[PDB]
Amino acid sequence: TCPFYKKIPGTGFTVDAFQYGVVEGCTAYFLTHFHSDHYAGLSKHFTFPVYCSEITGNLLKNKLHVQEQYIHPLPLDTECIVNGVKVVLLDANHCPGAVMILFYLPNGTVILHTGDFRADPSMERSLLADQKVHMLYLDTTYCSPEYTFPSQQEVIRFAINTAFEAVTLNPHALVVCGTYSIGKEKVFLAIADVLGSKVGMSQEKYKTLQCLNIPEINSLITTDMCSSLVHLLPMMQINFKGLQSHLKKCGGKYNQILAFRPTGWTHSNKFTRIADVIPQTKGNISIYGIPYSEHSSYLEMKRFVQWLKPQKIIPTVNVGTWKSRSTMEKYFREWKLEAGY
Ligand code: NI
Repeated sequence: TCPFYKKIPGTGFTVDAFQYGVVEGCTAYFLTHFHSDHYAGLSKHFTFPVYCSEITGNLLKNKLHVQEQYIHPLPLDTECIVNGVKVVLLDANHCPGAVMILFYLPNGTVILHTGDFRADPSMERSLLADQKVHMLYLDTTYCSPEYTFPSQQEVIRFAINTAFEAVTLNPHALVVCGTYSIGKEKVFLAIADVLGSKVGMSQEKYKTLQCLNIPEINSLITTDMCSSLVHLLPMMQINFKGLQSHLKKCGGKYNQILAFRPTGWTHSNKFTRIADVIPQTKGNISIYGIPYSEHSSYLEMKRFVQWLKPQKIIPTVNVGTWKSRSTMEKYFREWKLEAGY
């Protein structure tokens, strides 16, 4: 059964609610983004209306085979009427195709559902500038002050410089990047661009990238691994055993691997600056863990919320323990007393 924080009161709508069978009263199922925890349940047998972005719609059709007749893509930044209710989709600064949803309820209440997001000051100049929000359904993944990490631009600077230095010292080094979902594509695209290479990958991953409306993509990626000196591998293979096994397959073309594992936050963030990051090394294999986040830091979250001044906040992450719920409620009250709303 569908939990309360996935229902939108006063509408026939749900958000990210496909794992509960037929939800009673639901006339339109919104999908914020193509990540498995959120789409859990969709398939070719789905026969209700799905509302989403263009990019999410391309993925539903090609990767999950949802039939065309049930996919409803909406443009961003545009007032749309759905089943008699005005809605707007906004860029969530999460993975490709990810949105926030603004719902203008028939009774005058305005609701913002963030989906998954990485808050940014640019959101203060979207269509959110114009008006009041009564309820915020918030991505609270990192709602505690210990969760710190650098900007995505600093992380990409570190990865480009690390890869360009290594391959210039040794033209016979291969670079490998881990992946397990959409998102974080800048890591492997920026590294391949500095090395003058296409990115090599499986047919399955190529198919997924072909759904993402990335400009000039045909110039950036390929399934011909032999032509490429940046390879993508499943995240599970990014370890000394998996990488040894991969280097054997490359026909003596390479004598060294440099690998990247994009993670979210890890506790080495509590001590080590991005500059000072060092790899794990065995022989001719080195592995860097880099903290490339597609969720708000504590500080980015707090800024957003203090600017928006919502009347009520409903967390959508970390909701399963009393201690997590209590901790998040305390910070919401500080933020409100500090800013005066
Ligand atoms: Ni996500």
